[PDB]
Amino acid sequence: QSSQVTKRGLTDPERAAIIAAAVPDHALDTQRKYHYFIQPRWKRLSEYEQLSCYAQPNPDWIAGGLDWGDWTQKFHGGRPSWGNESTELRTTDWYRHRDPARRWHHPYVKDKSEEARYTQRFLAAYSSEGSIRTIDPYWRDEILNKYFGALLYSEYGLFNAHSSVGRDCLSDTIRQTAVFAALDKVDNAQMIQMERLFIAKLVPGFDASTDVPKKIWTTDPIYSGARATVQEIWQGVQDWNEILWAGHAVYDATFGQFARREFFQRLATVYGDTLTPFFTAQSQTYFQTTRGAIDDLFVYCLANDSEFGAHNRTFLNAWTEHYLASSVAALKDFVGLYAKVEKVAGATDRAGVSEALQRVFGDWKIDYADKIGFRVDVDQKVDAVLAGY
Amino acid sequence: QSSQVTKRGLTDPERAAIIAAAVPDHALDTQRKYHYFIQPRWKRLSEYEQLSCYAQPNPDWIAGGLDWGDWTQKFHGGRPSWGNESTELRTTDWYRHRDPARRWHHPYVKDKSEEARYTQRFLAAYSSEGSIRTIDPYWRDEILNKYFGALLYSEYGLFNAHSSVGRDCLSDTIRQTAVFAALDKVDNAQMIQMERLFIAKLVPGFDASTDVPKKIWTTDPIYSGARATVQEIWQGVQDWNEILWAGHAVYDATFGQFARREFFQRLATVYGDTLTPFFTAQSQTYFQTTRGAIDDLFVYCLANDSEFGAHNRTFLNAWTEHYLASSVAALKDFVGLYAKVEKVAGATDRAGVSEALQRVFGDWKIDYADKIGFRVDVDQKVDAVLAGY
Amino acid sequence: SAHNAYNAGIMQKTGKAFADEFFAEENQVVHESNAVVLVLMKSDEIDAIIEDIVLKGGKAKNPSIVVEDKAGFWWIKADGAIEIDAAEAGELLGKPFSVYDLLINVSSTVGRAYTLGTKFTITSELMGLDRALTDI
Amino acid sequence: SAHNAYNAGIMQKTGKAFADEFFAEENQVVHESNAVVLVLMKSDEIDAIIEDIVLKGGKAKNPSIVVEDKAGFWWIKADGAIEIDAAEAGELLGKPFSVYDLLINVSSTVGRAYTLGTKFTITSELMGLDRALTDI
Amino acid sequence: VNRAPVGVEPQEVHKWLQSFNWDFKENRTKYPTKYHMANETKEQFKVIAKEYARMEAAKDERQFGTLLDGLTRLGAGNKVHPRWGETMKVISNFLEVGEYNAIAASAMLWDSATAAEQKNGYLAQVLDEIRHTHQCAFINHYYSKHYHDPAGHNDARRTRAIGPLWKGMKRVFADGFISGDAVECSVNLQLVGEACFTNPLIVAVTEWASANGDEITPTVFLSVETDELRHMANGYQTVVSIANDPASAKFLNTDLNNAFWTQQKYFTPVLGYLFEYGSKFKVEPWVKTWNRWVYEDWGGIWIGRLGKYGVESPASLRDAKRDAYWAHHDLALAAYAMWPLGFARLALPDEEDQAWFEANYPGWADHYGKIFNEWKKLGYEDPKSGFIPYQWLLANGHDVYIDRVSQVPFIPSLAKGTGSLRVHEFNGKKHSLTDDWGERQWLIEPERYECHNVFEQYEGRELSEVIAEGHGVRSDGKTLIAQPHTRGDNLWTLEDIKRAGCVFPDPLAKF
Amino acid sequence: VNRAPVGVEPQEVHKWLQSFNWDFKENRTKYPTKYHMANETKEQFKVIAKEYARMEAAKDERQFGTLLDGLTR
Amino acid sequence: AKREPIHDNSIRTEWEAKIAKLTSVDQATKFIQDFRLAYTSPFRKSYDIDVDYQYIERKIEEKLSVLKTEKLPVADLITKATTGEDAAAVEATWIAKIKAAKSKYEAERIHIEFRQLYKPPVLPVNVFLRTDAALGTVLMEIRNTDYYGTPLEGLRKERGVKVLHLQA
Ligand SMILES: [Fe+2]
Ligand SMILES: [Fe+2]
Repeated sequence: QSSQVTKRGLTDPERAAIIAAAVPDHALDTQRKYHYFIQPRWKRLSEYEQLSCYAQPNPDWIAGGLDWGDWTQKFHGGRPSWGNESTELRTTDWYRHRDPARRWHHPYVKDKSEEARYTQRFLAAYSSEGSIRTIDPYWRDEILNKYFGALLYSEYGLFNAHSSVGRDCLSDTIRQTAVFAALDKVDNAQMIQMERLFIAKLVPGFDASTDVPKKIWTTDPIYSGARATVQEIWQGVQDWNEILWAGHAVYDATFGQFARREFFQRLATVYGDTLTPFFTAQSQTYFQTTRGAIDDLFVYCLANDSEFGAHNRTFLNAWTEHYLASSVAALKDFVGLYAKVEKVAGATDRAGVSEALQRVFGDWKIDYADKIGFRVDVDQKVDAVLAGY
Repeated sequence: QSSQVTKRGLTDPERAAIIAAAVPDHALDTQRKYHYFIQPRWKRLSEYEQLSCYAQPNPDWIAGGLDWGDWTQKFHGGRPSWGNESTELRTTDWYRHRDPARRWHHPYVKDKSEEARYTQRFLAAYSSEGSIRTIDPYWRDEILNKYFGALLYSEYGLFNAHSSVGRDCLSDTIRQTAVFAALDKVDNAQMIQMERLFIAKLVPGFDASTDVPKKIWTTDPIYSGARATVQEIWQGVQDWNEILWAGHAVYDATFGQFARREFFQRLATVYGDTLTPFFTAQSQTYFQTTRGAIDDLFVYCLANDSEFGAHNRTFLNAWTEHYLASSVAALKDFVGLYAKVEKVAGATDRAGVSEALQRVFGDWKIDYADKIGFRVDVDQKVDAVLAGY
Repeated sequence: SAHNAYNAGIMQKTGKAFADEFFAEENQVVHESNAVVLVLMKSDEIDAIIEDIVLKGGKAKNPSIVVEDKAGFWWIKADGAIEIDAAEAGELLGKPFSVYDLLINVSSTVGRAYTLGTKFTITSELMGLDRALTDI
Repeated sequence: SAHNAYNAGIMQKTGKAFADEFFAEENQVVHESNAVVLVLMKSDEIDAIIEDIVLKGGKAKNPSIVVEDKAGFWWIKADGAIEIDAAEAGELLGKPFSVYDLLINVSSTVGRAYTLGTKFTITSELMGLDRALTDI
Repeated sequence: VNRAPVGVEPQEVHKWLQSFNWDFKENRTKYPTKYHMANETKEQFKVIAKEYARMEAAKDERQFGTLLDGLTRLGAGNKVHPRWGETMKVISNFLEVGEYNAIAASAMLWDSATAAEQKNGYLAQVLDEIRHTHQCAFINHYYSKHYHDPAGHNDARRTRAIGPLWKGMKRVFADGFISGDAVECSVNLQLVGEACFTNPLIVAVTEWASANGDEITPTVFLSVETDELRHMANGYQTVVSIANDPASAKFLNTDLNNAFWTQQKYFTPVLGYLFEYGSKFKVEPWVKTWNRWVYEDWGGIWIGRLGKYGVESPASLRDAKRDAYWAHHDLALAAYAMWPLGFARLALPDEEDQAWFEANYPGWADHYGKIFNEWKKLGYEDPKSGFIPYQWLLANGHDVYIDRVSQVPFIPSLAKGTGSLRVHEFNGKKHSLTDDWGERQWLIEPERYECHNVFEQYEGRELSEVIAEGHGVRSDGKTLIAQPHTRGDNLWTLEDIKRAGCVFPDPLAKF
Repeated sequence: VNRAPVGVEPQEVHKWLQSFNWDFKENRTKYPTKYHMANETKEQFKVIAKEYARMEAAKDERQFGTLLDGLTR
Repeated sequence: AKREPIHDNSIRTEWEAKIAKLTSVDQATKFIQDFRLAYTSPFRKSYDIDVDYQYIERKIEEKLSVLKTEKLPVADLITKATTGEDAAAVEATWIAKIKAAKSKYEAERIHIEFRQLYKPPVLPVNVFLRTDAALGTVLMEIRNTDYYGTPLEGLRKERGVKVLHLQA
């Protein structure tokens, strides 16, 4: 070949001998813990913290940064590469957030790869089982195909809300939490479309095209409030803390949990749907993993920052009242769907829908509202959405 | 240290130089395909076939073997290490079986490890979701805890039936199929007990001990025929082909499929059980993977062996009539369970149970019976089990 | 042929002879090239693909291909395009092998590269401008 | 101390001196030993456990421990028992580490070895005969 | 029902991605841009979330197997030539910031695109750059555990802040990725940064690593670039998506030439310096590596082929070629002269290094080699010499200036590379600029370029106090991380530095 | 209901293994032997099927990484 | 000059003393606008605290933001600048000014001054970022038109630098 075949210093006898003579017989320092100076959240430093913390090169005028001086190149007009103007919230140290699941990139894709491959094995077996035969065909073709299909656009919109978050946020552990949350949302949307494409291979004449779902998401009054909220969270604001709080802690925790768990997953287990719970098992696992990290960032840290907690709760309570109102409206439009399903006692009658709403709002009060000092009357919100039943 | 620190031939300059001088400048043969002489089942040799085939050192007096002579050491009395006396079936080549999923050890544990880790993530999220709250507590404490719990003993008994199969069978690909099938059965039993232990952490006073399930399996008439069949397949015979055929292709394909899919999985999706379908998703995936391999061994190969197919179908039809009778009896005892559940139209009424039986026996006729020339009247078997409704 | 060698043309010169041509006036603007460069990370799967796909059937249908050994990776340069069918690689390796598995050890592309079906293509064509991208 | 070295006792002799003791009459029956031998496969996780667990806290509580470098593996011999807590190893490594993860690179045991909780124990005791095995 | 076994393959889902977006009045990027990305753009790699994870996890398992099992058992971590093990402190941590900032840049492009498929291409890149951040960190993490000098491998996220080379890295691979028109950032990041410069920085470097005993870096870096090639497709897709925009004809070649000069200004001298001076065994002259990868292959296959669509050969190319021949030797003078401010140990070129430099860069011995050999005689390596070459430069009129735009140092009295000093006063502040392309950038856009340089921050302070305050010491608190030799004895301490009495001047005070 | 995150660890399942067997007259080995293995014997390694696979797959990934990636290169 | 240490010095300490004495939203708004006009951008009045002004500015922002949440009604936090003006009105005003600009030198000065006067916490974050983005789009279009047209000698005169040295 035209170029030299390079000899390896590890195995070539001549180069290995030269390298051995140059390596000292002793270590030149004894501190072998990578970025030993990171303050650990837990008993000892974790690999997650070692590989993540202080990758972002913030100067000392962004709270917590170790560097100094102005950025080397800014936007036309002077917008800094990163800056305090990106959010209303304040803190003594932006690096303080920890994902309780301690996900750096490798455990995250390791876990999702398990779900990727197992899903395909499950579908091949489900097709061989002929288990589709017991699914109520009205639930299948009317509610599942059309209205579950339309929910993918709520997940997709929440996914896209993170684009500006991924650019604007101010530390490395926060950036990882946000991007992993974003991929899980777009994963949810693709998984819903995967279920529909799967049913299309088993049931002839089942139309898995997105045309009807997109039409319903954009023009069916059942999704009118949901779409309005998602369009506002995504494209109406750029405060990156507002987007994460509004998207995950208010909208997805109320409307999103009701739609995924209380309607589609729960009622699948009254109309004999053995396929849909396999997919909602994933979206609900993704919701709980994301919540752990959202909780740490906002509830554990920012709402209790030694200097700015009360300051921060002021904005969080304001955001919450505005977006909870949008989400209550969204649920009021959505519960109209119950008019299209078979009345089952304790499930799709007024008492069952009221108990489901009491679960979503009662959980939300314990998980989020009580912890930031937000005062909410669960009963009053349940009554407000039942108005649309 | 007391002993020499051995220098590595790969990296020590002196040893690497000596090794380099002794290695020829050219290959001494060009055939680099490992066990190139194996006849491929598919377009080209697979790694599965390369690593598996002819590991068993059979002589030429066991059909297909490449070796010669008597074994070096036999049982007291003269029983050969492996021999033709182990089964009634005959073939021109015992090495002809291929698992259509091409599982050697690594893909098998790779896949089950994905299911292992995802299960624990799903349980942690399910507990956080509070999704137990919507499960009918009678289904939970009476049918689930007691009668699903007792089914673990059917799976455990089928697992143990493979011990003599694992010792006695006559080729490597067959041995791998049988042992993987066995671990999946004991996995099923441990997974059922895992579900019960899980519910015990969420519902105080839920007793996850095996005492009641074991009592019901051993003495409740609902399981009397099932237990009798499993005890016979496991400990009543030693023909290793009879055990695999009776266990997987007759008993588990009829009683087992009805119990797992048509009763516990299907009715979980009418009584609001969102947890059990996660576990039956695994057992049913394991059943379909095992069936692919059982089908190849018995339906594709042995029932059509160029010299012994009709000979083999004679034994397979005899086995089938005897064990199908035991399985029909087992289902007749089992359908008594329907007297203990809420009557739901098309599910637990006489019409729904009859349609479920028509699925299990109709599938079985297509998957197995038609392919070995076994003549069965589906309607007559459905009527026979309905007798116990 | 040898116009695609790593050390082609100016690269063979040393010392002042190299400098003179490196600073020649005609070499102060880019020169459009119809080549593509493909870098493959060394591994068991890749070394088999190199010897039994790229250097046999590949070079038979594109004689311009040059493969050079750069210790940790294979450096490949050809006129026009290089194509690798993951389905053919799977048959060669005896194990499942999608186009996404092939990408485990495809390390660099100087050219327009894309995936369609089981096939990985790196081409000098301006995909999306001169020729549209398609679905399955 | 040095009675647990790989080359202890007869192993130091060579030639005829070795033969004479190898064939001595008292060495034609086994001699009961209170030792255990543990073999650890070399890896990133194991090398940290060796230096920061076995050779610090371990040898502090059992001074009989001898560790020898056998190129691909660590050879360990001690009086009585050796114990490794997977939970302590996880804290050292900064990543999840169960007793089953520790076993990824535990390669051999001459002794009675068992798992209980997060702990791996290799002991000269006759477990199941002199001392019963337990559950969590 | 049909009971044949079926699944759903990734490309079956991907075909429906484009229809996931929907129209509303507010559906527009939030970031300032002169361009409008066409809504019908398609992506070259059909990747969905589940398949993304399956593909990346398989790469990881093989990489971590090699590292944690095989290479650790072989003791590979301490079989690296000391010059190269030191160089990897800089390469992997400096590259880390490029990986990190590329997360944010790709998210800004995901925001800027309107086609769901183009958003998806950028989104996959967002996730890849997180992967690469942790991969670069893992290299230094592994070296910290297994190599004979963990200092600097173990704390560069704070010790990099001491020295001047880090400022220039922040311009090309941090601020340049995220601060500006989304499209100007895209060309800095993807079409130049990734399609052009990550080939020498990430691929070609692995041969240098292997030559010097390092099999850790090839294991990781070659996996890093498997993702990067999908990023090269992202940048090309950017061009496709604005190709029918009339703004492209007005603006693209201006943003492209600015981005090309920006990237080459730092990487052309810095990579050549790290490759040739940070190695013992050399693979080939840096200027040949640059010729092959940058000028001929990138220039011909990417830029040359885009001429059909209005892309011009960059106006600054002729200046870039002069840098490729001489500027890394220029930088070496500054890097060796200011060694105490770094976080790696350096070695002067030895007799056989010098013969190699002169043979491949005739004239090197009479300019650079003569200086290096004088410094050696003055006691460059010896802590009891009281000698630090930065004062030697000042005492002989060879002042060092920092380019206000690029942050690259410049020694006009010695440089053979491209450039010339311009000193302007504006509104009571003096500024040093070093080339025609950067001066225009600063004159037209002064509020983009206000970066404090090391002389402005450290003016009048003594060297050892700056190093102590920055934690540029080993765990004994006294011995410097940086050293002017790679030997195991006679390491410099804070007091050896203080004995030289080096105080930072204001280089522009004389003007 | 309590909504703390919980799973079920391998040794929690293993503790119930001994009770999976049950008594019937035919429950005896099929193979000739002079000995009778006591019914109360316990095992030193508490392994269940799912954890068996997780543990062995992790060994495999590292081994095949070393072989197919590093040592081949 | 002899610089003090980087992160902890007498300049930063003295300014933190001044900042602590702000007690009202109106007083803090004037303080921060004056500070930003005096010490930020290339058109600042003084480079005296060049290496410290960015940290000091952070501390003024922190004081103003807390005073806002302590003393203003919630709706004001969302819709009004701390100058008392309507946030939406500020946005419309400054976009109109830059779209009426005739040179790059007039446009550049409008954008820089908008940031000096209304950078958060003066203006609400969402309104500010949106306005800053619109202004930057205009500034870039003008500046990047015929970017290489004027030779360096011309641009030096247009910018207004005192050339202190040109290497020959
Ligand atoms: Fe990257
Ligand atoms: Fe990249």
